[PDB]
Amino acid sequence: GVEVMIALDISNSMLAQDVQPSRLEKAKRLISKLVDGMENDKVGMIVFAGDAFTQLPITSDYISAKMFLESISPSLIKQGTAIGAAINLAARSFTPQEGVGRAIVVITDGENHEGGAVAAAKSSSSSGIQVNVLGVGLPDGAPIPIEGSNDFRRDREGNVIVTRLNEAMCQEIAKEGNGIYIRVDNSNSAQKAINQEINKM
Ligand SMILES: [Ca+2]
Repeated sequence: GVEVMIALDISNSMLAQDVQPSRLEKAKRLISKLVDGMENDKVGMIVFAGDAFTQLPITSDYISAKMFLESISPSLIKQGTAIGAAINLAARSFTPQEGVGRAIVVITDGENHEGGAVAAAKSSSSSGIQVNVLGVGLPDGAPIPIEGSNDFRRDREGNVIVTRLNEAMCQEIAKEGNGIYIRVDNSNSAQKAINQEINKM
């Protein structure tokens, strides 16, 4: 068995709907598939935007993990995007259990704002903790819809924000984390590939 810490981006850009039904909802279904495909592993979950928090400590209760997905609330996280902080928190969140594989799975559009994500991945992998990245979204660009509104999120100048999958950043994080990068399209297929990479730990 391997210990797997999910780090899920719940920042505002994840509400973009360039992938159906949104980046966040696609990510939630991927996590659900991922845990339903576990047998011997343990799983935990961190959510992050401007800061990172552990919702679910590492556990054998896969079903509990699925339940946390239903209550995810981007309305209730500091705003922003802090992948490095999430990796750092994840790296310190595994059990001391002797000789067990440890893997971090970051799920994000990679629109990182802060620096240090690559350095965090390097630190993690140096210590033996693999960092994988599942990129959700498209590189083209989509706006961010506001629930109960016909409008989209705007910047300080009043223009519509366009958010894009930052593939280069996600790929570099996975590389330095000794892990894999997958651009998520078929969530069931992405799930198999990540389980396949994890099952070498
Ligand atoms: Ca973001």
